Amino acid sequence: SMVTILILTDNVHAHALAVDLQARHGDMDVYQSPIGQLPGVPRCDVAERVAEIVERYDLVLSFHCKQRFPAALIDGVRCVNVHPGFNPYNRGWFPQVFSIIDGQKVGVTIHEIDDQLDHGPIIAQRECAIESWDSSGSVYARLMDIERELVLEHFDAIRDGSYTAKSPATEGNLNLKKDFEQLRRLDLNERGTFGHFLNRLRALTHDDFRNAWFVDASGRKVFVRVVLEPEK
Amino acid sequence: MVTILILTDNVHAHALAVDLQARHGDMDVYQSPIGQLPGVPRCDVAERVAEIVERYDLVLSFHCKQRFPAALIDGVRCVNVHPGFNPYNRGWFPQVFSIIDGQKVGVTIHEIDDQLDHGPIIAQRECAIESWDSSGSVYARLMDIERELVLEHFDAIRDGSYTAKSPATEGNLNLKKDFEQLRRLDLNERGTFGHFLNRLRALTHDDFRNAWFVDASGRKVFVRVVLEPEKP
Ligand SMILES: O=c1ccn([C@@H]2O[C@H](COP(=O)(O)OP(=O)(O)O)[C@@H](O)[C@H]2O)c(=O)[nH]1
Ligand SMILES: O=c1ccn([C@@H]2O[C@H](COP(=O)(O)OP(=O)(O)O)[C@@H](O)[C@H]2O)c(=O)[nH]1
Ligand SMILES: [Cl-]
Repeated sequence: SMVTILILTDNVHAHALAVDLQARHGDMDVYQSPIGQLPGVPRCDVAERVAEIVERYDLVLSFHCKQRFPAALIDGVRCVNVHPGFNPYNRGWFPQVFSIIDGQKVGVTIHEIDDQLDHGPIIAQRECAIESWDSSGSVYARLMDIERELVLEHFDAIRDGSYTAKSPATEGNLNLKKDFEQLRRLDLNERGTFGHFLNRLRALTHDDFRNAWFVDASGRKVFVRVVLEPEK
Repeated sequence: MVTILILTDNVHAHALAVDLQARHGDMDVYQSPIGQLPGVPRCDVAERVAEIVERYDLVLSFHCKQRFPAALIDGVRCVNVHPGFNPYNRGWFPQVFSIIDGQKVGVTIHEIDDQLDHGPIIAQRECAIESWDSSGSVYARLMDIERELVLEHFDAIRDGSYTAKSPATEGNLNLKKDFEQLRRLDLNERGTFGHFLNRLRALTHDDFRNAWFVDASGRKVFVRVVLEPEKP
């Protein structure tokens, strides 16, 4: 416990996991970002507190981070992120949405932070299979389980720094919030295969979220989501 | 005064028949030899023609899918209630086919001749198909329309005092095989998004596992869609 850890996440599941990690480890603080929406969780404005953070902490561990860390922070203290995609494929926003569409792997990756988003030396990663009946929702739920097991399994090694991280072979691709937003509008005139349309719908089905929509002939907006059930 | 035989295998029509029995009273309610209503007696119409003609003044069927023997038609006045808008998508599950082809759907009360859902129309009422409708949601409305249309015209149907008009054209007829064919989704089929979306909503009826495909690993997967219009 000579290792003093700062945990940063705006994600509700990662936060719950951070709380368990706290019970287990002890010398550990949990914050969210200035724009995070977790109720009752204090906020570190990382961009301003670089000095405090470096002096005060031995390791900064973030979950699902979307902003880049300032170079000075990356230098002054060991920074690690947990991303719920399989780097370097579909880095950035909502990896399993884009993976359902393009067929690239999804999973959870624990990695050292550099100046680019979801980039740089990989500590560990597990792939998550995408079944033909999976929606974004069902995959995401599995990813959160994988994340919990992966992080818990490797916590000691992350804490102690007893790993050798390996950079991915290639740069992969990056998706941003705009990219998800563009997927949401369904163009009723677009041509494609049924499989293509079906993937589109399931990639945009996540429990109750009203993601996919079209505007009908009379100007009414209609929300679409899909239900896929494999036989017993 | 007028003794009615009601024939239906449909659960909603049966309930409606039970109410009509409470009103008119000189009326028996049966199902067919292959119907599945719990505890409802069965007329094997094909073999009881002489008895039916003798015993009854009107045979009123709901959602009939088998053709009446010519002997019965000539021997007693036969009227059918069909949950389609004759002559369009006569036969099986009209709104399923109507959602896909854009023809009108509704409820038609008509005289029975030698062909299925054919012969002089007594009364009919159209049901609008909204862009967010599924087969399930249309069908619920069809069952309400059927109730209202039948209660409105009951005395006249009972009386025999209506005018009836033959439809101008033959229309089209859909059979169980046709519905069965629709169910199989071909993931390589090309079309517009709107087309595919109509196909899925057409095959969505509450919990029915209608639409299906077989994935690469040989696993059968059922598909339904959930459409929700914004608050008007
Ligand atoms: O408007 C949204 C926001 C999120 N999600 C889904 O919910 C998951 C959780 O995203 P969240 O914003 O909770 O945080 P992240 O997973 O990016 O940390 C995402 O992967 C999306 O699949 C969605 O369907 N619509
Ligand atoms: O295997 C089935 C059977 C019925 N239905 C739906 O349920 C409605 C009523 O079916 P029913 O068997 O009661 O036939 P009906 O008496 O209306 O001809 C149909 O129009 C279909 O929309 C379905 O989707 N799949
Ligand atoms: Cl490795």
